[PDB]
Amino acid sequence: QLLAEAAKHPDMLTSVRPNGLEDTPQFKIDIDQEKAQALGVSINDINTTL
Amino acid sequence: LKVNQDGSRVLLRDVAKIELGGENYDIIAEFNGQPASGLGIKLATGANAL
Repeated sequence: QLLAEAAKHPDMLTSVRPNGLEDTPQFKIDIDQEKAQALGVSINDINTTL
Repeated sequence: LKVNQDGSRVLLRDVAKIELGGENYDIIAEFNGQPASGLGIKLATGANAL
């Protein structure tokens, strides 16, 4: 919103841009604790291996 | 926390109450009888109080 408002003032502000990176896709892994416990595999071992 | 032979699941809510509470309950402050908090600020050595 601030960037758009600044862009709406070309005669006072120029090239108002973010000094940072935008959000990007990420690969989320949901480990089911119930399933891991049922199959006899520790969460610590899973996380360490990954 | 545990899986029973029946197939039921023991959760942390079953054996305990989960709350958002002070790290320690030692100090409690009142201002004119009303609940309050505060910061007691001690000046650094060789610094100007003003």
